[PDB]
Amino acid sequence: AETLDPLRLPLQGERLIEASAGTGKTFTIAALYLRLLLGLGGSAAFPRPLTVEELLVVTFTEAATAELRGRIRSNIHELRIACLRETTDNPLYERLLEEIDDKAQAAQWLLLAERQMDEAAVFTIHGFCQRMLNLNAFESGML
Amino acid sequence: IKDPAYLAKLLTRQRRHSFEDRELPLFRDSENAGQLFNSDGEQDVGNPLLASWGKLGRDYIYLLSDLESSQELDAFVDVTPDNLLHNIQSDILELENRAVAGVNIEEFSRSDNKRPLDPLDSSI
Amino acid sequence: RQLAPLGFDLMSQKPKRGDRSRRDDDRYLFLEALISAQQKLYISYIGRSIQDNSERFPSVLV
Amino acid sequence: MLRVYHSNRLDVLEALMEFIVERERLDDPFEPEMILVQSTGMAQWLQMTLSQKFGIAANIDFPLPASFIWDMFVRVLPEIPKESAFNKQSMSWKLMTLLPQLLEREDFTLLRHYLTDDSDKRKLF
Amino acid sequence: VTIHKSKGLEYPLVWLPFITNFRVQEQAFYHDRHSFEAVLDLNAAPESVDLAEAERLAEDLRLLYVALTRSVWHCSLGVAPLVRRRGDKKGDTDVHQSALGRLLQKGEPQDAAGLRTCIEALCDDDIAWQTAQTGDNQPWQVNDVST
Amino acid sequence: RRGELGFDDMLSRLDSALRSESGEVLAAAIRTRFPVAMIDEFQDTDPQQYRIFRRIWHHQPETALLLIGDPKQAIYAFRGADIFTYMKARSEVHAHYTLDTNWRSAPGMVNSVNKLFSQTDDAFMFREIPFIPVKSAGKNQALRFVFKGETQPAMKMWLMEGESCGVGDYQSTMAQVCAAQIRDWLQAGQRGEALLMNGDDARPVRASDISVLVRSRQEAAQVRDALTLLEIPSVYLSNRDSVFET
Amino acid sequence: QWEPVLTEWITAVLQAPLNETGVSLSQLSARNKQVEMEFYLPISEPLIASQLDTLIRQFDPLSAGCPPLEFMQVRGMLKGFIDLVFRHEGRYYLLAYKSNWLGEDSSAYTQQAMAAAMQAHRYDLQYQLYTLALHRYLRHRIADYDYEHHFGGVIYLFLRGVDKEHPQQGIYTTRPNAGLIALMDEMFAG
Repeated sequence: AETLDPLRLPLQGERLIEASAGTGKTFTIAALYLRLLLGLGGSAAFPRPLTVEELLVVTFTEAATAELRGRIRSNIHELRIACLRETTDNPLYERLLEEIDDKAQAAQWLLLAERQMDEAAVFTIHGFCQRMLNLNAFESGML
Repeated sequence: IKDPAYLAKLLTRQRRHSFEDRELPLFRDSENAGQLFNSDGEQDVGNPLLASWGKLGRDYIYLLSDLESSQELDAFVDVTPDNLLHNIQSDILELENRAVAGVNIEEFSRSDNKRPLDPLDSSI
Repeated sequence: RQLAPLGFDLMSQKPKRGDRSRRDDDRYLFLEALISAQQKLYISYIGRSIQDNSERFPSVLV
Repeated sequence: MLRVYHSNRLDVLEALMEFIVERERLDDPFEPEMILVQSTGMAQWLQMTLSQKFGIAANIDFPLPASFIWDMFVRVLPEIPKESAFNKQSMSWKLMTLLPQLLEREDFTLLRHYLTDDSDKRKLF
Repeated sequence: VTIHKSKGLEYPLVWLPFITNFRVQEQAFYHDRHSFEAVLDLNAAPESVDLAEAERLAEDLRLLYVALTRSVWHCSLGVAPLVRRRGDKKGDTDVHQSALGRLLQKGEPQDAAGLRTCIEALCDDDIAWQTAQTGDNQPWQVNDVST
Repeated sequence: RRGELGFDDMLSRLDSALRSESGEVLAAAIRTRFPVAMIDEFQDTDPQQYRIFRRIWHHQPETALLLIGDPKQAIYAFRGADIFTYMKARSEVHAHYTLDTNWRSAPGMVNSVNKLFSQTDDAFMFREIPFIPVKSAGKNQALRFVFKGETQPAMKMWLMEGESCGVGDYQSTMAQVCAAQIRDWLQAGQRGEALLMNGDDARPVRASDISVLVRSRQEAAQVRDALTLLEIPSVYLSNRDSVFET
Repeated sequence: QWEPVLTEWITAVLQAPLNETGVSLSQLSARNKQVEMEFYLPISEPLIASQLDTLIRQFDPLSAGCPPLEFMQVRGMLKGFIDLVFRHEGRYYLLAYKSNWLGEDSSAYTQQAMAAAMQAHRYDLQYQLYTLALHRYLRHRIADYDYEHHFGGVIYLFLRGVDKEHPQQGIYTTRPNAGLIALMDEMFAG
């Protein structure tokens, strides 16, 4: 096994994260969501930045999805404030601000993410399956 | 906006008052009207609630400005900012940004630069 | 309210100015309710669940 | 002349409508006054404000925009049928007949895997 | 709060009185160690029963790890030489068949004195043990206030 | 015939759609819909769900798959989850990452967990589930539950004395011992003796801090009956009984 | 089976004129007619039944009997749906329809029976409010308006009482005294 850094994770292929009991898993999902929104990592980064309607988060419990949506919304607002102020009180947010060279475009992307957080693609397992069945109903053959 | 050739056509149009018969410009600063609109065609609205909530209003005022023989008269009663709801309506109507982000340390340390809210104000 | 698209409609793929959408309609209804309030505005929501006292988050507009 | 009156609240627009009515009066006594509304409740509120302003709110029609558009279609263009041939249920009953005729076509090959597998005319409807 | 309902929560002081209680699975429904697919054995073969009991013991160890890692300040455990077998004194106890005794007795069958020495072996500043004393003095004090 | 659907029926219909030949193109439509996936709680994964996630995001470029989970928390085997699906997923993928720091508990509890579960090798008895010693938080290094005298340790294994005991007698004796410890903590908390201390900050132990972790409903009722005898009210958060049966 | 009798009954109703000069319904063009006119009448004073019924009985001759109705003080709006308003030779007229008529089968629906039906069903207040609404509408719409010059009367049509040989049976023409309308407008205004 290897240690996991939230700002050095390669977002290519399949990765298996083993979050132990009591660890900040809900914080790590929000950090990876901000990494996917801003497109950070350098060589281990995503090829292109994605929007809120292209990031898929799958969690079984519905209250867990609501809590994760609220926490990701709060992380988006806090990173937008820290990017507009160029300072923060958190070390992971400090490294996130140090990784980016531009400040205005990232703040505009975080503002668009805060405005499009209502249309976030954070559903459950059965909810995502029902949405994929109702979306492409011709290839699946459903009512 | 659509084109810079459409921006001058919009700048030539003005709104005269219905009762007072005085013409008023469409923008706050006509010289900086090109700096407000981006190259893609989207205006950076200072009010964040109007920018995030009124996209249907954006499309409707765009299609109303797209009309040729339209006659636009403005009758706007100004709201005196005394309450919190009146402060919000004045910030929406006057098209200004009162959300203090605190870009520097002087804006972040001092806190009396915002608007005072009375504790007996039960508006919102 | 977020309304799921039909999946094979051409208006959802290419949006125009005069296109009906439930999300933008509700976000403009909230703005019209904020503007239409003259004296007092009373916004109430479910912040805590009655079953297990779990924290419930409000809307993005609020 | 098309006139659009920008205002913040609806009371100023109601006062402007009152000024337009008191300024220019209708020549015909039985001519209706078309006031387009968003719903029935806004029409009732406009009737309440016109009764509170004028003292009488009578012979004022409040049509919906599609109803007013169809009324202008009837009044301006003659020899128009009262019900359209392109109704929603009418187009559904026509497409129930036209879609099995077009299953042999090459462009409908996405639907041939959707319809010809098992159908008691439920997926077709 | 049950163990499945305590996943993802947080509690300062946690008491686990029946963490040594275990149950033996009788039905033969297991998973293959090579193909990783569910195999249901309708016949009462002892190999499928043992391979299902191994998965049951792994599930009990996962339940023990879930229940232990929810305390913040203090957790208390109830350990006892529980014998699932109907024999009263056969010279051996079934704590090695449980999830708690598999970490204490290191997966080895022992006795009550062996279990006590295995408990007293791993004694640190954080891990301590005491005997279970049955006794009551007074229920509680209300300490009411004026209204 | 009725045109109805169920919760597992959505998984079954999606697996039957992706099992076909044209539905693979539908998976490409999913690759046109979301070219990324972050899947939380991967221990509670049905084999149909992992077959779907392998049908969509196995080895296609530009799309990322992030399976965030924990094999030590798979306790929903009665519901339909399976740890062997997680072991197959661990055998299929190549990279593995783990979190080092623990931010919830005191370092004494973290050291007790790392001491109890690392006695032997592969304490979870499966070869594909390894255990590693986690690290405690630096900001929560001063968490102490103090009694009237010395500092109380993290884990206190109350050993019931005797050679061999049954089930019901052991349950009754440990419930009485737990109720005695709860009433002692509540009696010492209201006088300023038992406290929770973070550095120099102190907090008295109320009734909402102590929680009993049981596994069944009968032993939960036993704990509630043994706790209501000592004038201590208790609630059952896991009570799923209907109000119409009372 | 009712249809060939229904069409000849409809043509017999339409052939019978209902006016003091003998004006039929076929002489009304599409611009002259106004069918189902809805009005909202405002009132700011508390509508007292005792102060209103005496003012009604002062001028209405049909209020000789008919003990007064009881209703609470209504401040706000009054809704109304007039059946037909039509103009003819420079004079406006109101027309309403009543069609229940369960208790009559012979030719006994004379003016006395129709007046007894008006007193029993209390249709005097409805036609008085209709005259007030039409007077206010013609005062607001038409400048330099006179109530005696423009208004002509109110016609009630009983559908089951119209006979081919009896032109008076079925129709009921009543005109106000032109003094109750101004006092009712002053009461409803404030």
